[PDB]
Amino acid sequence: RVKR
Amino acid sequence: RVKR
Amino acid sequence: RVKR
Amino acid sequence: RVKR
Amino acid sequence: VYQEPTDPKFPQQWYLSGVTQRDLNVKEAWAQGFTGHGIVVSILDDGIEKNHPDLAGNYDPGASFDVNDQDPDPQPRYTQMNDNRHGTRCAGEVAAVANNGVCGVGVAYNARIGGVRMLDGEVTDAVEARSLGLNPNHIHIYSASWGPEDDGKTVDGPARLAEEAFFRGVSQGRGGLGSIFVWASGNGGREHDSCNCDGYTNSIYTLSISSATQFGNVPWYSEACSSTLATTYSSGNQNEKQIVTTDLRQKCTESHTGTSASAPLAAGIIALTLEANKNLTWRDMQHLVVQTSKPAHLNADDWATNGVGRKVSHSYGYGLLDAGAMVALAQNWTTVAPQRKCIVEILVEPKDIGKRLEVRKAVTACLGEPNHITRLEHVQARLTLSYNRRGDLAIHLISPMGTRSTLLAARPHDYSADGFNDWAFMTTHSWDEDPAGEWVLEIENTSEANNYGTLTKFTLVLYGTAP
Amino acid sequence: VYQEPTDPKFPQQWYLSGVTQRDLNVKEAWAQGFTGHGIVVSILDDGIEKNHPDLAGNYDPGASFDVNDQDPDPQPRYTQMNDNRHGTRCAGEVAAVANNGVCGVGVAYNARIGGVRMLDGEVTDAVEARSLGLNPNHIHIYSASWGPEDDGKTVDGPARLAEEAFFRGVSQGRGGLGSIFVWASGNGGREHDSCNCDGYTNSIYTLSISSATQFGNVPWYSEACSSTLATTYSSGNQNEKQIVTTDLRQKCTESHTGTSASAPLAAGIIALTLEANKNLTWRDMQHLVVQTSKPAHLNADDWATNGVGRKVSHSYGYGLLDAGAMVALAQNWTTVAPQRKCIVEILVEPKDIGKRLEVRKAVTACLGEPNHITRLEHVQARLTLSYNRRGDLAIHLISPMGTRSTLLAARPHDYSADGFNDWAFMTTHSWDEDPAGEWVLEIENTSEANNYGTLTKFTLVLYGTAP
Amino acid sequence: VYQEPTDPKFPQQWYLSGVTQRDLNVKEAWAQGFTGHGIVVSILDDGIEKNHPDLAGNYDPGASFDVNDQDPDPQPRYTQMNDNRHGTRCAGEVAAVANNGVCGVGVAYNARIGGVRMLDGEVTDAVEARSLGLNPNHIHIYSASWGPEDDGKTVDGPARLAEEAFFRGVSQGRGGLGSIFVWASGNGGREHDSCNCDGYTNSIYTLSISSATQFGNVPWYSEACSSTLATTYSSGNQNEKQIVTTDLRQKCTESHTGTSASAPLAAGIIALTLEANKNLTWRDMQHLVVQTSKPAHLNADDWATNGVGRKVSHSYGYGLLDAGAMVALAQNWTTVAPQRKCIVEILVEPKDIGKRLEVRKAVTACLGEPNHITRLEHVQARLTLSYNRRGDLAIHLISPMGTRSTLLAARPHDYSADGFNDWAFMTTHSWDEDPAGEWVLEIENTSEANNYGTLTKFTLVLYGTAPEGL
Amino acid sequence: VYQEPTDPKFPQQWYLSGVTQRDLNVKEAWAQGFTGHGIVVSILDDGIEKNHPDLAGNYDPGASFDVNDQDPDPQPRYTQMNDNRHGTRCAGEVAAVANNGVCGVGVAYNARIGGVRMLDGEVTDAVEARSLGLNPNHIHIYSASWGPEDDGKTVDGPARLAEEAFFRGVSQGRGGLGSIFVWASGNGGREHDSCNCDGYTNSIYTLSISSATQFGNVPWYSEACSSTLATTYSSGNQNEKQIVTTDLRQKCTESHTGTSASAPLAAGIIALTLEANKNLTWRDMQHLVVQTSKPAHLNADDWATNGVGRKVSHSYGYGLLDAGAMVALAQNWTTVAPQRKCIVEILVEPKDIGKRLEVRKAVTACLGEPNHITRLEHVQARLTLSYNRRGDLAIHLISPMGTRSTLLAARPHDYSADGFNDWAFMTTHSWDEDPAGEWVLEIENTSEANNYGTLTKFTLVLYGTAPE
Ligand SMILES: *[C@@H]1O[C@H](CO[C@H]2O[C@@H](C)[C@@H](O)[C@@H](O)[C@@H]2O)[C@@H](O[C@@H]2O[C@H](CO)[C@@H](O[C@@H]3O[C@H](CO[C@H]4O[C@H](CO)[C@@H](O)[C@H](O)[C@@H]4O[C@@H]4O[C@H](CO)[C@@H](O)[C@H](O)[C@H]4NC(C)=O)[C@@H](O)[C@H](O[C@H]4O[C@H](CO)[C@@H](O[C@@H]5O[C@H](CO)[C@@H](O[C@@H]6O[C@H](CO)[C@H](O)[C@H](O)[C@H]6O)[C@H](O)[C@H]5NC(C)=O)[C@H](O)[C@@H]4O[C@@H]4O[C@H](CO)[C@@H](O[C@@H]5O[C@H](CO)[C@H](O)[C@H](O)[C@H]5O)[C@H](O)[C@H]4NC(C)=O)[C@@H]3O)[C@H](O)[C@H]2NC(C)=O)[C@H](O)[C@H]1NC(C)=O
Ligand SMILES: *[C@@H]1O[C@H](CO)[C@@H](O)[C@H](O)[C@H]1NC(C)=O
Ligand SMILES: [Ca+2]
Ligand SMILES: [Ca+2]
Ligand SMILES: [Ca+2]
Ligand SMILES: [Ca+2]
Ligand SMILES: [Ca+2]
Ligand SMILES: [Ca+2]
Ligand SMILES: [Ca+2]
Ligand SMILES: [Ca+2]
Repeated sequence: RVKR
Repeated sequence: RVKR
Repeated sequence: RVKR
Repeated sequence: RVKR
Repeated sequence: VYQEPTDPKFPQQWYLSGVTQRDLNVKEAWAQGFTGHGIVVSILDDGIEKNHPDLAGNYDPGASFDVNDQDPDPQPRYTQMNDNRHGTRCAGEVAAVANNGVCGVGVAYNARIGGVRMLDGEVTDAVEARSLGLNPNHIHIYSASWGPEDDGKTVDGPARLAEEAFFRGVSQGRGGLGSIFVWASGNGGREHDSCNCDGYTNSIYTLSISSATQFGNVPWYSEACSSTLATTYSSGNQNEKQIVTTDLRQKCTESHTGTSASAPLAAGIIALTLEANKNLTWRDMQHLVVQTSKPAHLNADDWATNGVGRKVSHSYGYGLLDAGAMVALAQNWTTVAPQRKCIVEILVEPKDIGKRLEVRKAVTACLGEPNHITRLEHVQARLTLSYNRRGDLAIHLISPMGTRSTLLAARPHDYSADGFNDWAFMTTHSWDEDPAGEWVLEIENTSEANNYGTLTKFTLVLYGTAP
Repeated sequence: VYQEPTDPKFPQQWYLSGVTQRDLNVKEAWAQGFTGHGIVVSILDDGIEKNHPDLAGNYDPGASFDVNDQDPDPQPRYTQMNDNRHGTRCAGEVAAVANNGVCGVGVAYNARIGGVRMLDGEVTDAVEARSLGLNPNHIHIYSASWGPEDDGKTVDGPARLAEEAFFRGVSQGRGGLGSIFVWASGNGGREHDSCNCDGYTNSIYTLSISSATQFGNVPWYSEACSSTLATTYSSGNQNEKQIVTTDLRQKCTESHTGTSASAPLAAGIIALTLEANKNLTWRDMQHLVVQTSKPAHLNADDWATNGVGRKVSHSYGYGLLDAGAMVALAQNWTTVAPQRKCIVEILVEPKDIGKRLEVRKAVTACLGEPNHITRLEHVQARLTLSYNRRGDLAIHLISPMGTRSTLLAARPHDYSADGFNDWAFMTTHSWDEDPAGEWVLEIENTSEANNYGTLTKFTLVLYGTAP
Repeated sequence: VYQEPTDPKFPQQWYLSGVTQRDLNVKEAWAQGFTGHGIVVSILDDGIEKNHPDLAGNYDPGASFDVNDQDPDPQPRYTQMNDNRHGTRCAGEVAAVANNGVCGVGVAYNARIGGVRMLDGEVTDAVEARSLGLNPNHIHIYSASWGPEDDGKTVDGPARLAEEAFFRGVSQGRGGLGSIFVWASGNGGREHDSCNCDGYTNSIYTLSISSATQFGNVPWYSEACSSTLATTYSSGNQNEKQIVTTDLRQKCTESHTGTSASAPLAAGIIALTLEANKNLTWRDMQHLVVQTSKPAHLNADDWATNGVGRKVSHSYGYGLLDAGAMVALAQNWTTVAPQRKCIVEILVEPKDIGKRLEVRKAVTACLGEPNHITRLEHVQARLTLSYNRRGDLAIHLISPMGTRSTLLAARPHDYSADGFNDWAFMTTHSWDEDPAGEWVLEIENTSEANNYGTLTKFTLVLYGTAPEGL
Repeated sequence: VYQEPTDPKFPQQWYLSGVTQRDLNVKEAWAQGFTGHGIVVSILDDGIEKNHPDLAGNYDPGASFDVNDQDPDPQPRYTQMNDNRHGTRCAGEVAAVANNGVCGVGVAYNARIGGVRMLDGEVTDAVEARSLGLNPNHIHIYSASWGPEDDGKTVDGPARLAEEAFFRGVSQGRGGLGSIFVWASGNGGREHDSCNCDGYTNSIYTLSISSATQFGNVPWYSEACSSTLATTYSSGNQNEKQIVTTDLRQKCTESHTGTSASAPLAAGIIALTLEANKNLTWRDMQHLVVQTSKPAHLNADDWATNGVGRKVSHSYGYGLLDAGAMVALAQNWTTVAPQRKCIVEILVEPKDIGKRLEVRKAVTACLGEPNHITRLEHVQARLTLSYNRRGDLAIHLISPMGTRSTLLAARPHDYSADGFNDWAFMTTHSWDEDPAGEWVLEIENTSEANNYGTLTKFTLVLYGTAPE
């Protein structure tokens, strides 16, 4: 999961 | 799926 | 692996 | 495959 | 004052009214005026012979549909072998017409009965979802006597849309009180099958029902598991009576067998309970079953008392259903507090299963959080593991109050090397216990073979309430 | 008269208010007395600097938690590259304190703001489920600026527990009105990523929000898709202004970028809307966004008018959020009718996609059934297909009223041979249209390559209401 | 004058010597003086009861090891069900001691027998590699009666290290002559399993052996496939005799069954052949089996004559092993010419399988190149395809000389949607044929179901030589 | 008195000989009478301009083939941009004709040179296998200047048939002495690529060769890794000279660059070595390179001395190739003892990586068994692990004698979440050391992100010989  |  |  |  | 059914086969319905006072105690409920009036039940199976002389009177087009043929008529497909008599037999057990001089009577002989033809074809996810979600506000109780193959080799459950249907029905059905899903626990006993490997019976949204023979023994087809909630009588060995009900071609049978006979009988009893109190939620109903089910007279080698003093068995759940007690307790029932859900990740690293593995963890059950639980309802042990011979594994979960639930017993026919992927083994045995304390997971190789594997995830999900 | 914020950087917050009417039109909502009072918002990210001079005043411990370390303190982990500043930046945009002489102000500067630290570690299913379901009755709005890899190659979404959390929150959150989940649509624009391949943004339970540059252009990081609902301003090219907010180490930044800045701004606007009408359900809120959003001044090459006369774009959904209009319509709003769900199996028999495939089907939208729909909300096209080079596919769904939704555009970096397994491409473009009529699914190989594959399942799921 | 074994159970060893002559004809080899002297055989299984009264005399610590416990002692682990008796039973069939008044005798009763305990635990790639490569210069023959699950649903074979072990052993074993790997073809008959889905039996480095019942019928457990090379007698129905051998706990059994009894019997016969000619290469050995095996008195519904006049069956390979003939032809045998390997890409462009697919290609077999082949040995049809229900597929390969090899027959229990990834179906049926000409690959859906899929790669790999002279 | 080449560009070939004694010391080999006579070298690339004025004289049809077109003519496909000039440039470096008044000369200017056209199309497994296994008994040395993409994000190696070809060639090639496969280590330096993620260079069957600039620095394109064996000069920065060779369209270039220029130069030097001793096995050759390569005048920040006193670098292997020394040592070389292979399972019981993981294991190196090893050759650390951000990992292997090999350095562009599946990281740094003792595997997250994963398998495979 990557931060946006 | 099988009847019982 | 199974024996024969 | 790429040439070098 | 009250007069018992005059139907020709009622005397043969030993499980309803028997001078042995070893039955479902329905007569006591009927006498109090509860027979199913105003309650609607639907049989999810291979169809219903709606024109059957003992069903027509209670047939309800609104509780029926043919999902296999995308049509409103649930009439079964007739065959030389009458392969599609399953649904009709179940219908009769729930609401066969009473005092009409035909066959016998159903537990809720004044309830409306419908049928959903959905097993006579490819049973897709969409088909199950449409069946489980048919008329959520007209049908109160759904009775399903089917599930994944009972060969003792399979692990399967509802797919995406069916899973949604279950949750949707439990949340929005019956105007928000929740649809009631009654399920047959399985006939894979001879194969040593475990009903915790059946995602339908293992679901918290369903009341999984097992069977007991006329003489109170564990039927040969019975599957043991910790997710079963209660029991109802059914067929047994060659010397024990069987279930009487409506059969295909407008006939009457006295030889209906298996857990498929148990589920509808339970649906009928639940129908009586609803008439006695139309405002019971899907959870209220499970609470009633847990409190009123009688273990007495049921023979099993595993009756154990849980942390709150109730006797529970992996073969019978909390025991035999008691129509009289159900109806009695329903009338004075205060709907339960809102359902809390406490999710707790147990592992900090992968554990080698090897020959034996024990995982102990102190659980606060979300203390200090909105989902804090002090009185348990359903408990799920979500495991993700790899093993070379699945059937050789035996898994147990022990609650802080010492209740040991067998999440999975050995399945000699299961040779799968696929393990489990986030499979939620569910136990009803710790119902009402305080979850705070140390929980223990036990995984063991019941075989002498040198098997191997790894437990990569163990999530304990606690459902319940706070004061 | 109403007095605008006196904060030093407020003038720099061009998107809240500017000489030009190219803003979120929040000032008009503030003037009407709506600033977030009584509303609680939680940022699901890498933590929140709770003692930040511009956040402390609105900080709410009850809307916070550290799921990564199983502790109540959401303080972020400090590193020299300020890797964990993400959450703090989002918090400030929602509720940075106003008129305190520090930095700028949040959209809902009087709301309470909390943070859930859940991205600084392994983001497991259980972690997401505990985060999404944290204090369902205290937190009104959840803002999530994260999702699966935006490399334009992945297809991923919530797992079992998170999926449950979403539905549970939407059903039971806010005392039954439903939790409001605001999501950032994605930053994979440069990779030609599609947000329909992101199960969080593609979910019907979330309001997926995209971005627009100061000059009203499609940002370079923007991903197009049919599941996006609305847009808010954010960063753009080197000549356009960016977002002003609270940064780690008690600092103030004027360079927050990406869709991560858009989601919290939307959450703030939704917070104002809730103050104006605390009884809005999670669906009511999406209806308000659809009706009040404005396409005006947002440049795109795909603005199309749907069957009910509204302009929609795959880059902006229904357009830019309008705080004033949102708040205005919220006051005179009647909660929508109960949600119906119509499941329709379009094809169960396989079809070769080859170079191009078109599937047409006449749909009655459950006419004559309880789930009959005449006014659409979300539409899911559930596909199961196999293909050799996934990224070469382009999938479109056309509604009976002629609205053509691009379910999937080509993704040049996606070389997967895994296809799709019951993936629910979702479109918001047919909102309010009548679903009765002929639907058309289009699948085409956008490449000159010799690709091949088969569409094995196509289930159309319609959500909506009947008059 | 040759006096046959006096062991108590020798008369019951009908397959070694029978009054009907329907046997492995080993007595003829023994009479010529070949009984295994100087030959070392190792059983790769669950261990060997080295102190067994009928094994101790021939036991060889040097041909033994316990890979499961990383120790030199191969003693099996005793359990109530005698689960680990497999290795001991196989050992006895190869080299049970003769004329010692105990049980019966092994085919090569004067050979040295060892055992490798490697199945009693997790059988990892490293475990298989260490087993296959144990004492390459001391052990001549390896006998392996095991393989992937015989459920008729699986496709599996050696992994990286094991694959290396196989080639390394075949290249460097026995001082460069090559280790000889004998394999049991499989017991998944009842499940309609195919041994071409077993990478061990399907390997060109192993001599895959099948079984035949006492009355010459296809046993109920027998798996059919084109990679099988020869056959040996074994158990059958309730009315047919079984194999006599050494059992756990120093006992003697008359009921050993399955292809597990056939492989060691073949290893014994191969041990006699090696004594007769210690310089045979791993390939020479396969050539001898092909030339001497007898299809006589073996019933099957698929006996077909190949392009060089030999009868071949998917149930028996080239037929029953003949110890006498083996030994006879081995003695003054001329080692075969260097092995050539011709790789030919048949299809680059994908191909829809649908209901039926036929791929025809003219092959020159590397004409004008160093690997030009005019005399075939092993043939691999390397396929990479996707299909929705694998078990419904039936694949055939037809050589230019008209020999039709069934690469894969339908497997009703195989529901996999995984297809095949560069799986090398192998056929021994075109041995010695000239590969030049048109080859034909046939893939068909044997079901009435609407299945679908694509053949994305088909590489034909030909192994063989070129008729020289000097 | 031996007379050096008179070719017009020979003076420009600073790397062959240029005073300064800062070169490959080839002249010394030539003077001893070794120039490649009787040796055959094949270039596996995009084809060879067989009619080139500086190649025609040594062209060998027998060491050539066009696998892309299934034809014997290896002529390159001409295009406006000269895209397929790669093979020809490599050919010239190995055997450009000498004293013919054209361009320069190859290291083995009297050897026969051939070319295999196999890169100009879909490079399938079958294509690589047919190329690697072309004329095993006619071609002595194969030179391959290509490999998986050098973007610093990929992990790829030979497939089934190619893997077989490598082993087959090493076992049966050259009448059993073994084909010699020379490989260019890679040009992904700028992307921080690691050549241990390249199954061709990481293979024990190939001599992976790296580059050094004219001034002895690590080139900007250079990839570091423990599988590299030796180095040869090549291009560098804007101020350093480059390689002189034959170019497409019968031209001559003085600007050939990258590791692609290094591999063929090594092949030429290996050709001279073979003339000096035609009986060297594929392993013998690697031993010669290890013993004679010079680290002197080659700058690097990681020169470390191994357990047997030799200096090794992840940028240069054992150092710069020395033609003179190679040829000298080859002459009286005794072929090495049989190759032993010791397989040891370090763990099959999963272990959490987290921030850092250390696995220590006492190894007896198959003591008491036929594969007992007391003098190492190649060492493989076969790992199977899962991690969320692969490029953040750094893996090290330390031998009992303290030699620390970097199996994998961080690759900032590698965001894969696929981990490694039985990937055999190989190190040549412990060559000749005694493997008995405690080995240590180190896996660490070089990033500050809270990364996670699991090491599920670690198999140490030791290659080498028994005491002597
Ligand atoms: C596998 O292998 C092996 C081996 O290998 C080898 O082989 C060879 C052959 C080659 O091939 C090589 O290369 C290789 O390596 C094998 O084996 C082998 O076999 C063979 C057979 O075939 C053999 O031979 C044979 O032998 C015999 C003898 O025996 C032997 O042995 C013994 C013991 O057991 C001993 O004792 C002896 O001695 C011998 O020995 C030997 O020796 C040798 C020398 O020579 C040596 O070398 C060796 O080592 C040894 N070993 C052993 C074995 O031991 C015999 O018998 C025979 O003979 C016969 O025959 C012949 C021929 O055929 C002949 O001859 C003649 O001779 C003459 C003289 O006399 C001559 O003349 C001469 O010439 C010259 C010219 O140069 C001059 O001119 C002069 O002057 C003159 O004189 C001629 O030429 C010749 N020819 C020819 C062709 O050559 C002889 O003679 C004889 O004959 C006979 O005789 C008899 C008597 O006489 C007769 O009988 C009689 O008859 C009459 C009538 O009239 C009557 O009937 C009576 O009754 C009778 O008795 C007969 O008939 C006859 N016949 C005929 C046929 O003719 C022979 O020699 C060998 O040895 C072997 N080797 C080994 C190593 O072992 C095997 O077989 C195989 N296997 C399989 C798988 O096949
Ligand atoms: C190489 O070995 C051969 C034997 O095959 C021998 O006759 C020859 O003299 C040897 N030459 C060299 C250079 O070692
Ligand atoms: Ca009746
Ligand atoms: Ca079951
Ligand atoms: Ca402020
Ligand atoms: Ca995205
Ligand atoms: Ca004996
Ligand atoms: Ca098999
Ligand atoms: Ca020249
Ligand atoms: Ca590289």
